[PDB]
Amino acid sequence: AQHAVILDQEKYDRILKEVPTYRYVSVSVLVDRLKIGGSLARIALRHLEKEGIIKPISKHSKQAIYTRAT
Amino acid sequence: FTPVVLATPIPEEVQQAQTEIKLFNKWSFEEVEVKDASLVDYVQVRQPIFVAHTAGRYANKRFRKAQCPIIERLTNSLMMNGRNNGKKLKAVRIIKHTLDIINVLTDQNPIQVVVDAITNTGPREDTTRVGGGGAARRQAVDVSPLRRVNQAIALLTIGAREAAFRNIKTIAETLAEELINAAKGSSTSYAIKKKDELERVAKSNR
Amino acid sequence: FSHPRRYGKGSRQCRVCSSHTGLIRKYGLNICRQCFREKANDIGFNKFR
Amino acid sequence: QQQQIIKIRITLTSTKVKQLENVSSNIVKNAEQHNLVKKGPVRLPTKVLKISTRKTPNGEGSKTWETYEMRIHKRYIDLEAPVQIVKRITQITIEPGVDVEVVVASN
Amino acid sequence: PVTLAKVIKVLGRTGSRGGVTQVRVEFLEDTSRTIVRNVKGPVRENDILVLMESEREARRLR
Amino acid sequence: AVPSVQTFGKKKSATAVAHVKAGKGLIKVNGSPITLVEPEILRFKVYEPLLLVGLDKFSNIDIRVRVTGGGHVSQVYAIRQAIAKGLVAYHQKYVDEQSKNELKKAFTSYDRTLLIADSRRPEPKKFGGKGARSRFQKSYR
RNA sequence: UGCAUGGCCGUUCUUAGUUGGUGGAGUGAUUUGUCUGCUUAAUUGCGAUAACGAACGAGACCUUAACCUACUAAAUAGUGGUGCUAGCAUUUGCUGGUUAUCCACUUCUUAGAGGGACUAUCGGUUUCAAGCCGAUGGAAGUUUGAGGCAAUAACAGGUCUGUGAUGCCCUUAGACGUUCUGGGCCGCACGCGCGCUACACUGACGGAGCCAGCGAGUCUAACCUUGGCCGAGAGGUCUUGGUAAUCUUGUGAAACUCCGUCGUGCUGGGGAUAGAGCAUUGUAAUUAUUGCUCUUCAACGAGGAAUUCCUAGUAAGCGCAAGUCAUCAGC
Ligand SMILES: [Zn+2]
Repeated sequence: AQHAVILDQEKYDRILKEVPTYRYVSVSVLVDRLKIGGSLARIALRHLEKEGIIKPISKHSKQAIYTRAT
Repeated sequence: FTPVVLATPIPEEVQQAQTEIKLFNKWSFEEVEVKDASLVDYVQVRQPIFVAHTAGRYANKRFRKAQCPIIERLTNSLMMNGRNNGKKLKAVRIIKHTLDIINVLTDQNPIQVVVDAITNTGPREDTTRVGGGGAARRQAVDVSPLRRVNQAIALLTIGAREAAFRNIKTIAETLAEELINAAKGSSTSYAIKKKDELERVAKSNR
Repeated sequence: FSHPRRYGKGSRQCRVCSSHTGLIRKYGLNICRQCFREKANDIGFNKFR
Repeated sequence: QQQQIIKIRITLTSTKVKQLENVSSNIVKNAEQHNLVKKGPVRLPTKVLKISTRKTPNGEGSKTWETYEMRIHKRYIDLEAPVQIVKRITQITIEPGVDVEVVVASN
Repeated sequence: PVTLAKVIKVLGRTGSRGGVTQVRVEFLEDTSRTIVRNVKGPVRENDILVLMESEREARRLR
Repeated sequence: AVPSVQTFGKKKSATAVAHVKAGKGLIKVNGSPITLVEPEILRFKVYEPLLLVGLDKFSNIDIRVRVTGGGHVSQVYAIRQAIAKGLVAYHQKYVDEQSKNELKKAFTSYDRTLLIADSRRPEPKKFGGKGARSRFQKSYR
C-alpha cells in the first residue's frame, strides 16, 4: 500500500470528513483506509482529539483507541 | 451510590466496581450464556474476575484446566512463540485493548463475543492417524469438549498472530477482528477456515 | 635459571602432587580437583545433596 | 580491679552442631549459676562452603558433577562479668572441634 | 442436522498410539438408544458429544 | 495501647509485612496510597482484599505494608494477602466470629484462594542442562 | 604400553534386579521359592500357590525446599511507640532522618529443639484385595517437590598427560631430565558437533518507573570496594568500611512497567567485516587480551532431508554470582 509522507490539503479535508464517520478509530485504521503515514496518523488523532471530533476510550503509549463523538 | 470516604481517597469508579465484580471494571460476567450445551462445563464464566491474571495451579490435575477463567486461558495462549514467553502482563494488556475494540465494533458484551467465537471455532470431528504394520491411514473420530475449547483458543491465537506478523495492524486489533469474524461464523476467519477444513477432511476419511 | 612466576598457572601448584592443571583455589585450598575428591571427607567436605 | 564488670562477647565457631550446642548450653548454664547478666546464644546463619567438581579425573563419560559441602555454624553469647569469672567459664568448656574467641567490648 | 449424546461410560483406550478413547454414549433425545464412539482428546462421564452421523458405531475393543 | 496485629503474606521470595491498627482509614503501601501501584493491571489484585468484603469495615483501620524481597508481580500478591489476612486477624481478636467468618467466606468462595504461600517453590537446576527438567542437546550424528 | 596393572569415573542402570536357610522336584549339573492375573515409580504389593519364612537392592534413611502469631533468644536481623528532629498540614496528624539517646517486644529474619502427613476423611470402582479415581478439609494429597547414597555383576569403556599409585620396556650429559629466548597449540579451498546474535510493531530506540536470590572478599597482602573530586566514555584519583548476617550490598540485576520517538521499507530490524583514536591488566598485547569513542553497516524476509529437550513455579524468555581469573564467557 502507498502511504502519505506530506500532509496534503486533499488528504487533510478527507481526514476531517471520513474520521468522524468511523465507529472505531486507531493508527492502523487511518493507515489502511487513508493511505496515510503511521506517524502522520498519530499527529492527526491528537489534532482530531483536541478539536473534540473523536473521543478517547483508552490511551496507551503503544496503542491509542478512539471513537466518533456521538 | 453511597460513596465511602476513607483517609486514602478511592476513585468513585473503583468504589462502584466493588459492588459488582466486572472484568477490568467495565464488562459484566452476568448475561454471558454459552449457546452450546456441550461446552457449558468447559468454559468458565460463572466465577467473575477483575483481571485475566490469576496464579492458579490448573495444570496439577487432568481437568482442573476447565475451571480456569476462559479469558485467562486466552491470555495464556497469547504469550507464545519464544520471544513472548512469560510476558503475561503484556498479554493481559493486549486482551484489555482487544475487549475495548470488540465493544466498539459490535456494541455487545465482548466476553459474550469471545464465548461465541470459541463455541463456533471448536471442531466437532477430526482425523487420527491409525496404522497397522507399515501403512498409515486417517480415521475419522469425535472430539471431546475440552479439546474443542483448546483447539478453538489455539486456532484464534495462531490466526491473530500470523495476521499481525509483518503487518501494520497490532495484535490487539487482529485478535479483535479474528474474534468478531469467528463469533459471526465468517469464512474470513483463520479459525473457521481451519475448523471447516478439519471437519471436511474427517467426513472424507469416514 | 629463572623467569617471572608471580601470577599464572606456572606459579600455583598443588600442595599434594605438584600438578598445575585443574587446581581448586576457592577458600585457599590449592588442591587439584582429583586430589580433592580423595581427601574431601578428611578435610571435612562431605556430600549431602 | 577484679570486681570491675566488663562487657564481653564469646564467639563460638564449629563444623559439628552437637558439640557447639553442648558448649553453648554449658556457658549459658554456668552464667545462670553465677547470676551473670547474659544475652543468650545468638545463632548466626550457617555458612555453607560449596565446592563443585567433575566426578571424573579424565575427559570421559557423561558430564557428571559432585557437590561437596562444609557447613560452618557460628554463635555468639554476650556476658557482663568480672575478669576472674570469665577466665573460669572459658577454660571449663573446651571441646575438640569448637573454636572459642573472647572479645572485650571497648566502645 | 447434528445429534447430541451424553457419555455414560468410558470403555478404554484404542488405536495403536493410545490417543483415542472408546466411550458408550446415550442420545439426549432418546435415552433408550446407546452407541459406542471413538473420542479423540480427554473425556469423562457426563460429557456431551456432537454426532454428525448418529447411526455409525466404533468397532468394540477385543 | 491501641489494638495491633503484625500479619504478613508471601508469594515466592516476596514478604509483605502488614500492620493494622484502630485507625481513621488509610490503606498504605511502602509509604504511599493504593493508587501508587505502578503495575497498571495488578492494581486490581491488591484492590480485591478491600473490594470484595465490604467498604464499611474499611472506615476505621490504618493498614500499612512494608514489602521486601521478590519481584514486581510477587510484590502485588504478597501485599494482597497481607491485607486480606490483616483484617481477618484484626476481626479475630476485636470483632465477633460470625462476622469474621463472613470475611473468610466472601474471600474463599470467589475462587480467590488467597490461602497463604502458594507453596510452589523453584525446582533446582541440576547439572547437564540449563533448567531443572531441560537437558542440553544430544548429538548422536 | 589403559590390551601388563591399582585407584577413580563412565556405561549396562538408577532400570528392577540379586541371593542364600529349612522343605519339595531331580542320579546330577541344577530347579522351585523368584508365578497365570490384577496392581505399583519399583521382585511395590495383593493374590495364586510345593513351598515357608527371610536377606541385599527398591523402600526406610540422610541433606534440602514448602506450614507452625508455639517455644528458644538476638543490633552483626527486624518491628512498635517513646528521646529527638525536618517538611507538608492544623486534627491527634500523615512522610522521613538519628542502626546502643533509649526502652519493650521476636509477627517478619536467623537456627535450635520439637510438632505437622499417614492418601487424613468421605463418596465411587475393582479377585469389594492391593490399589486407583472423585470431593472436602489442609501449608502441602504427582513417591508432598528436588537430590544424595545406590545390589549381584560385568566392559579387554576412559585415564600410565592428576599422583613420590605402578610392572616392564625405552632414554639418561650433544638427555625424551631441567631451565632460558623466540615461535606454535589460534595456523585455512573445505566436512561435522555444542552454542551466542538475529530476522522486527507482542518490536527497536529515548526518557522515566524500579523489584531478587545464591554468592565471594586482604595482614604482612594489595583482596571486595563505598563516598568525594577529574573524564564523552572506558578509566583515573584522594580517602574510608570489611578477616564479613555488621562494610562492599537493599549487589536499587535484567526482562518487564509507564509516557514518548519510528511506520513496514533489509527500515531507525540485523551488527558481521573493516579504519582511526583513547584507556586498562601484564616483564611482554604484534597474529587486533579486553574495554571505550566515531566511522564502515555484510549475510539473514523463520530455515531442505533430518533431528534434540521437555509434563508445574515445569518448558521457554530473562539476567546475576561462582569456577577458571593478572587480564579475558558467546562455556
Ligand atoms: Zn594434587
